[PDB]
Amino acid sequence: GSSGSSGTGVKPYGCSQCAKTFSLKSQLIVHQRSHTGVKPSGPSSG
Ligand SMILES: [Zn+2]
Repeated sequence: GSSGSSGTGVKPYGCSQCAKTFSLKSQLIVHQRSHTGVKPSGPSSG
């Protein structure tokens, strides 16, 4: 089996793009700078 839904608790600093949260703002402020910029392979003649 797998444990879960055991007691509520939602950190104040959480990311929307993903389901990853953090306790320290510094961690988020920096993390947020991950869902932007570098893009995955796309155009061949680009
Ligand atoms: Zn994120």
